[PDB]
Amino acid sequence: MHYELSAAARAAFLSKYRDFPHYMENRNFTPPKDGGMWLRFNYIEGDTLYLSIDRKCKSYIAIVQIGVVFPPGSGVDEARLKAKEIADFFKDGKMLNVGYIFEGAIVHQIVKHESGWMIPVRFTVRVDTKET
Amino acid sequence: MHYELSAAARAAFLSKYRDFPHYMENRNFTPPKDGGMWLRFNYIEGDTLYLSIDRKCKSYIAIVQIGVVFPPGSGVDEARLKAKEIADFFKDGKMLNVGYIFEGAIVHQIVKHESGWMIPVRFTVRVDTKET
Amino acid sequence: MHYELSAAARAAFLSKYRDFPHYMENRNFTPPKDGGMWLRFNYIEGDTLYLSIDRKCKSYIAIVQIGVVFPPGSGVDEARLKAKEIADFFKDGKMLNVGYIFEGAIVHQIVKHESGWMIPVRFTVRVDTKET
Amino acid sequence: MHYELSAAARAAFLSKYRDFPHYMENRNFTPPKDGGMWLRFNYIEGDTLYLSIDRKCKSYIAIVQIGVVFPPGSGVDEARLKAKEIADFFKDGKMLNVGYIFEGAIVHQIVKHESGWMIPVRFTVRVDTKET
Amino acid sequence: MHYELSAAARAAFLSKYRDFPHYMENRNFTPPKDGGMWLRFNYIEGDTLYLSIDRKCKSYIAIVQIGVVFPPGSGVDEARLKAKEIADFFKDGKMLNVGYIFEGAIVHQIVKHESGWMIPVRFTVRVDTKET
Amino acid sequence: MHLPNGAQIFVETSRGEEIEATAVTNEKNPVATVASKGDLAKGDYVIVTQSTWAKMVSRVLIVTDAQETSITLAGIDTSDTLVFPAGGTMSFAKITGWTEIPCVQEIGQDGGEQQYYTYQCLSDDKEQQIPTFKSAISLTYTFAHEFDNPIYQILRKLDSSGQVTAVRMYVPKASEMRMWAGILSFNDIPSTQVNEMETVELAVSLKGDFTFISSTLAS
Amino acid sequence: MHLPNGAQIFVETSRGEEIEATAVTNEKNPVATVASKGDLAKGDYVIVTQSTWAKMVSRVLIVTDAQETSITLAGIDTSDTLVFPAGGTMSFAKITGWTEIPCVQEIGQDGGEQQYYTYQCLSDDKEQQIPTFKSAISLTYTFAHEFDNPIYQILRKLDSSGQVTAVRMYVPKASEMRMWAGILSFNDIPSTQVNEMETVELAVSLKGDFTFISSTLAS
Amino acid sequence: MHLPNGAQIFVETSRGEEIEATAVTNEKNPVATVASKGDLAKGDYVIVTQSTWAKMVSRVLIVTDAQETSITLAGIDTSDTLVFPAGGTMSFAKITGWTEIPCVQEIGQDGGEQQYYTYQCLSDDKEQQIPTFKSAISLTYTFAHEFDNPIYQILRKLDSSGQVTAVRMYVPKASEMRMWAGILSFNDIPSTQVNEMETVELAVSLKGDFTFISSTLAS
Amino acid sequence: MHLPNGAQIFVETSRGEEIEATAVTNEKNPVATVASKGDLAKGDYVIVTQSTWAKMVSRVLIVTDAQETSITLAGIDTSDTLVFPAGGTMSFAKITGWTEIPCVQEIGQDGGEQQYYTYQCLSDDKEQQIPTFKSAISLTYTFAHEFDNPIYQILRKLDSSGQVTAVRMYVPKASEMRMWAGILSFNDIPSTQVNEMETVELAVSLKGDFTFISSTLAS
Amino acid sequence: MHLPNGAQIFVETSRGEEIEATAVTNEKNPVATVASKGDLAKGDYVIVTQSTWAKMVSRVLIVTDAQETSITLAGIDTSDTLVFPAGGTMSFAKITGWTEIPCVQEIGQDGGEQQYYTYQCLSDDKEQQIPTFKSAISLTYTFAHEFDNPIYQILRKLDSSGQVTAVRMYVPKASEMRMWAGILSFNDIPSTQVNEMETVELAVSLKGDFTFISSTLAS
Amino acid sequence: MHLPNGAQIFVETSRGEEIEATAVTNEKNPVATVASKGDLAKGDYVIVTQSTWAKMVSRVLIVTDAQETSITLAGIDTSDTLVFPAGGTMSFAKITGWTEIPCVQEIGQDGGEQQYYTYQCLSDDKEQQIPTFKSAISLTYTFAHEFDNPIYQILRKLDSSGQVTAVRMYVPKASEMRMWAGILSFNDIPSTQVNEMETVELAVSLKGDFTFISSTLAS
Repeated sequence: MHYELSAAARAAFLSKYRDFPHYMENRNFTPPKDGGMWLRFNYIEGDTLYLSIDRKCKSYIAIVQIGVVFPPGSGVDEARLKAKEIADFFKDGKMLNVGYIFEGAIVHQIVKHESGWMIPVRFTVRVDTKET
Repeated sequence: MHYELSAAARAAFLSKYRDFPHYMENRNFTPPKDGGMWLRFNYIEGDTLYLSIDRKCKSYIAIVQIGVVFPPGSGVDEARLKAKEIADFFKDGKMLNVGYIFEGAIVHQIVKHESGWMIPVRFTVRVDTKET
Repeated sequence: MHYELSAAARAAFLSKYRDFPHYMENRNFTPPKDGGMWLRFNYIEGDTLYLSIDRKCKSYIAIVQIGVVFPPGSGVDEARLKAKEIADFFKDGKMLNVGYIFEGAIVHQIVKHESGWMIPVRFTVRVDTKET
Repeated sequence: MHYELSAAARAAFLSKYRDFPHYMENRNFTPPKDGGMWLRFNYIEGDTLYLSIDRKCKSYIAIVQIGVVFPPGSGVDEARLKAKEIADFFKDGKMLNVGYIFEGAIVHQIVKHESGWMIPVRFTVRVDTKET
Repeated sequence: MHYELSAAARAAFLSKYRDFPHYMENRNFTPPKDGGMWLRFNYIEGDTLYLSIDRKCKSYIAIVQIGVVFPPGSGVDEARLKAKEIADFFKDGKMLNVGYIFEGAIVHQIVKHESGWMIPVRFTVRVDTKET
Repeated sequence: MHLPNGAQIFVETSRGEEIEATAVTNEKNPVATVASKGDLAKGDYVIVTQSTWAKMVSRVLIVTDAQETSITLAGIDTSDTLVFPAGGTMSFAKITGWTEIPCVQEIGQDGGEQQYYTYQCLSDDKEQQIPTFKSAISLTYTFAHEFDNPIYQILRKLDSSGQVTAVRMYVPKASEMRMWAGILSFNDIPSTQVNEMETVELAVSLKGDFTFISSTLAS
Repeated sequence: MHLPNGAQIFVETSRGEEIEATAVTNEKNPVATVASKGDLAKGDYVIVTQSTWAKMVSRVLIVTDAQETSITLAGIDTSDTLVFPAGGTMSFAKITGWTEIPCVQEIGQDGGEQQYYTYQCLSDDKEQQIPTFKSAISLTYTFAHEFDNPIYQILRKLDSSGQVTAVRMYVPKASEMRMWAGILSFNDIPSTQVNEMETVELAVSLKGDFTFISSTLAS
Repeated sequence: MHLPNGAQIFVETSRGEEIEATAVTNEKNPVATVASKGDLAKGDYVIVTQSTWAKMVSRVLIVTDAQETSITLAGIDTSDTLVFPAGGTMSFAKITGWTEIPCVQEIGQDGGEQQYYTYQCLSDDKEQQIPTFKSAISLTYTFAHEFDNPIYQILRKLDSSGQVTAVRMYVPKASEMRMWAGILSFNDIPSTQVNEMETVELAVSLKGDFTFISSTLAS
Repeated sequence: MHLPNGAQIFVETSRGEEIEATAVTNEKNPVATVASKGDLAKGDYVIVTQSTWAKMVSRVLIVTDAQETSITLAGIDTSDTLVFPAGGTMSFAKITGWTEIPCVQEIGQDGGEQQYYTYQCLSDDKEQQIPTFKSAISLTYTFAHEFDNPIYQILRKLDSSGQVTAVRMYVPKASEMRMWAGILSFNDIPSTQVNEMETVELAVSLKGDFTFISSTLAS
Repeated sequence: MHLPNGAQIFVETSRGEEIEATAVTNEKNPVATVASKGDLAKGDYVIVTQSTWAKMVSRVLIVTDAQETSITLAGIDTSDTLVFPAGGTMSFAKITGWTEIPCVQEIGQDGGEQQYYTYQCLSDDKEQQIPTFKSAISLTYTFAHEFDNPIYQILRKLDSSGQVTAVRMYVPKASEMRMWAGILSFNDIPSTQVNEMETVELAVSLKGDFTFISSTLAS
Repeated sequence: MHLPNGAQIFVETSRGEEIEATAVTNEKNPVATVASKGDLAKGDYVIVTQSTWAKMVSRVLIVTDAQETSITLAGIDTSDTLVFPAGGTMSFAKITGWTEIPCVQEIGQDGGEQQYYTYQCLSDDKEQQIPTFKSAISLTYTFAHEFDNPIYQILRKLDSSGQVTAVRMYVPKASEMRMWAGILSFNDIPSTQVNEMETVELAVSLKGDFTFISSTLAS
């Protein structure tokens, strides 16, 4: 099972940030007219581990990426504050309705572009399953 | 014993998915007019291992990759549904008519393009032989 | 706790060198008319370490980079003297108002460009936090 | 003794495949008019190992590669059958008239080009020699 | 002491092949009009080792590379033969005027160009020195 | 099927008045008769200090039901009767408070390898071994060093006294509770090195047996 | 020439009444005379509890044919008569149920290194040795820890009793099936470490010999 | 929760006249009566050479209050009375000066792992252990070798005499400050290698126990 | 100067009737007198079970020439007379068949490091040492585990009997032929691991010495 | 605070006629009375072969000021009087020449680890230890082997004789200069390997103590 | 200061008739008197089997000058008289031939570590040691195994006899000759592995001391 992980992640993210403009996978999205900051949802798939010798208990590991984008020349502190809000919400050990957060709230160095800056935050979800 | 393994993999996949549009090796194939999802078939040649000291008992490993393509702007959960179903059908321990699945049901991260997206499912098949 | 570390480092730096021409992040700035030297401010995010098993005590690492740029055809000794002064001021063990300098006063290789030369000076700041 | 290695490899392969269209090193050869498959011959120089302390008993290792080319749009099963037959002919331990095959009958992954495809088969020969 | 070693190696090769067309270091030479084989001479500098704790006894290493070129479409057997006599002539342990062959008679893989082919032969030479 | 991260440690700090039990029955969930109610309540742990039954001594139990004369303790199975002769009397106190160590770096343990007695009989050839006693279990903890931590005095006096102390460990992911008691030992020499935190170590021996209680049942 | 992936583990849980056999003949496939058919049927495993034949005792066998008076057991060869003297009495029971341990991470074992007796004679100069007995064999299993699982009580009571118990291992790829019986040992100390699964330990001793039978023939 | 970088080491070099205290009481901060203040003042270290109380002997303490007749010490707790029978008399000196070792490269230590006494009784089966005494502690210091350093002869005479000396450690980040005493050992063999510095060895044994006082209290 | 790739291994399976030789002479290729030709022929191997000469006992030899009374043995040199005094009688059987192990994974060996004896004399200072006997030789063989292999019965019966068995090794590359005899040890406990082969163990002791011969001469 | 690269090593090759001294005083720089000036001059090294003072036996010193009757020595401090009792006599020679080893590969030494004595007293519980004697000191040298090196014979006959000899070391970076004496040992079996230089091993023990002086003062 | 690449090894195969020498003097090149010239000539090696002088027993020398009565030996220095007292008689043989081992892979050695005697006296505190005997020397050689190699019988019979054999080694770069005598030991079990050469082991002990002579002087 791998669809349920994405479904649960989308449910949590979308319930927390309904109103805030955001971009989903493979949907034609236009940015806000004023150029205000918007959310970028992304999903990265990791490997699957066969734990036992009978090949019956398995593990699924997935990487979830949230990127915040902001116009150049408008400063960076408010973007950092928003990213901190996201990370604090996505705290360690949270019990997802299908899997659970293996470890969350990691912020990486800013990527700089001449048209608009972006800050990536990244976490990982994990599901352990037993096959019968 | 390499030709037979490829033939068996083709036979199994094709017998499971006769109707649904697919592309095979080195045959001029055109994508569907509607642009809906279709399958890609690939075969990757792994190394061959010499087991003994007298150079008589050998093994053959091969990698089979099936790619699900889908148009941009139409979402990804249908592709993920197809992927989980492919993985469930191609479970570990299934005995093919020439060899057996060494390790199956692996899904890797989606490759993203501006004309159409594709998600791969890769697994491995093995056949062991004794030359007498 | 990452906003406060950047704020403290910026506060210390601009308290020491308010008057001297400088550039700071994400603000449109023009170099001096006469071509004299000026300072550059950069901020690089490190990793965030989970120390304990219960994931309650963490640490944040940051890297501060200050560059001195000088016009071509004007020598190197004055730039070296200024860099030495900066390194002497930013010594190890100094206590900021939020975190502290983990280790400082490092001078690296000159980067050469035919429009103007630059000498970097890099140090690191740290905050150890316990969330209750 | 390195000239005789190439001489013996050419002798064996040529005695096996006199009539099949084939290309040898540094001879101007044109592909068949009808576009049928043809063989490619290459010789690769390996290192020479010093075995003793007095530098008298030496060894020579060489890599031989045979390539099978075929037009696009004509399938791959006949090419794989031909590669299997080549591997069957080149068994490990076969005694050349000047040396012997160290390990043989290896098939690598297909290299693909928009003008035609090629399957490489690679093996190695070795000679141990004594000087007085 | 690196000048005399190069001089002696050059003298040895020149005394062996005075008549045969050859190219030396940094002198304007035009290849033969007929297009027959000609030799290339090259010299490589190695590291110098401090052997003791008082830094008095040292050693000098050098690498000598020679090349055989032949026109396309003329096969490979003559060139391989010529390389064979070169390797036989430059055998291990021969004593030069200032130094000696540390390790010799190596033939490497053929570099291919569409205008003419080249085969390299490489060996190494050594001198041991004590400065008081 | 869980990850042990997020666990927490607590240690006994003070015990109430000794409570004597005159007789206890044997079943899946034992219930005993007490002379008086005392201050007992819902979901507070008790440590048994001495009793007729050898297996049950030095054990941490959780109260299940409380009445004027009937107290119900869960965490131990008493279905077997030959191992638990009838007419036994209990004796236990209660734990008034708990304290929690600051963030703990690693958890280690040693021992537990079962021993075997190897005997060879001349009649046969293949050698067969029989299981034997088990090695002692020692739990050692390492955590950040603090100069003014108030629990240091508690640990010092507990080490000086050598009195048996209860230890609690809670796992959120699997929602169990581990009850055990043993002798505590403390080390107060910092592990001084260069460019990392310095720690002190704490070791817990074992006097009884591990008992696991559901977190919801506990509270 | 097969990969052991996909193997399964089962443990004996309950046995029926003791059944006494009066006599058994010696050949490739032994058959024994029983007073009553009882509950025996096709494809049920049996444990041998005591018999005159020393090599035959402490073994798990499989029934081949069942009648009112004759039971055929396969898995052990009695072709030789000097090692298996005639007129031996037989006594065995029947295993009723089985239980499978959750998914097993690693399987470990030790022993089997045959020891030697080395003797030097003054007449000669070269030294020669003689093979001797074999070391004891122990099997160790590892599997995920779970509190709510029921087999924990079964394992504890088996350890407390020390009674011999049968173990079944089923390998699909080779279509094999291995029988052995021994003493059980259960460790209930979870291995707590950061960011990987915590497991428990199960060990099985050996009292007989491994038997190899066809899974298709057994069922 | 702090970094030990930037710590400093000092060693006692000279003591003053011996000073006797006739009586000291027991509380959080002990107070003693002396015939005269001597040259004592606020916030200077003292070493106790010999006393009635068994454990306080060979200890480094800090004064808190000074008068003509009353002296106040901190660093040791005297809340308990059974470990401190009343009517004890102190005898301590005053460290006049200190010396600072040139910059030191590494600091190492050994020992401290407590031993256990393993006892097995026929009545029970599981084996239990009890704590025992702790191993000796030795501190090893490494610093650059200097031929003309005037500390060398002082260290040589201290090693030759064998007189017990106080060692002082100052940690800036934690605002802590360590005190202890022991016997010094000096090694004058330069460890010569190629292309790095060469060092000598200084080691300190232990006779008391570590004491921690706040730096602001110290000065 | 040859590679051991492609080597094959054979084990004795059956021997013919004992054949007694009454007179054999000593030379490069010894010739012996036999009462009857028997079934002896060209290029058939023989094992000597016992004889008056001590050295050549328990050895594998290959016939060279056959007559109704004279048989030629090659593989051992009997040129020397002091080691091979005259008037020696032979006793050997004929290896009727052979069997070969399935594909063999690795070959290991141990022992053979010659020991030395040290004598130190008071007269001199430098110590000198003297060679002594060499350690015993054991050969261990590894091959993939199987269930249906018919050679298992032969291996188990040979292990149970303890009879001396002949072992043959053929190296195609250099065209030699090694011969030796010893005692067999077999293990049927598969080495279960994850994602590779599982194997069994076979070991051979040594009673004689290696003999080398040309395969062209052998057949 | 210096780097030991570029050092040089010299060894005593010959000593002059023995010189007796009648009396010496004790101070920072000792001055002694001699019967005759002899051949002594500025900056030549001396070795003391026997003397009343036990600490200074087999010591290498340097002359500071030379007169017809008074010789001033530098390198040993004689401030103390109890360890250097008055009325001490000297007996020393003059080192004539010196020889240097060819270019040296590696410099090694071992020993010097101070031992400890641990005693446990029933009155106390913590264990404390007392330092004791130091282990011996041995210095090893490795240098390139040469056939025609004449110093080989000198080392050979010095090893045969076993006489005590002085060795000298000069380090240019720190301007320090080491002198000491001991017994010698030479090895003449080269360590042959493939594609690198070959060396021999020289070792020297320690019989006295190191002496440290300024090289500028020495010359 | 040279590279041992291209070195060669030779071993004695046969010695001539015993040659007796009646008188020899002592100097840097000894000259001896022999009753007859014999077959001796210029540049033929000699091995001494026994003589009055203890040091030079089992030694290999080279002739320098040959006459009808006077022979000259070079390689041993006899300048001293106390260790080589006059009136010594020589007894040596002449090596007729030599054989060279096939291409040798690796050369190894063991022993030579100089033992020490450590004595502690109550008078002092620092411990000092004295040199003592050395460990015995062993040289190990390995080379490609061959079945048809004619020297195998020679090595086997030399090992069986145990007779002391001379060994020569030639180093072209340094133009030297090392010669010595010892006991041979041979191993004939190939080290079989996968994808590399298999070799045997030849080892040699020592009976005398190494001798080094110039190749130009030798021939």
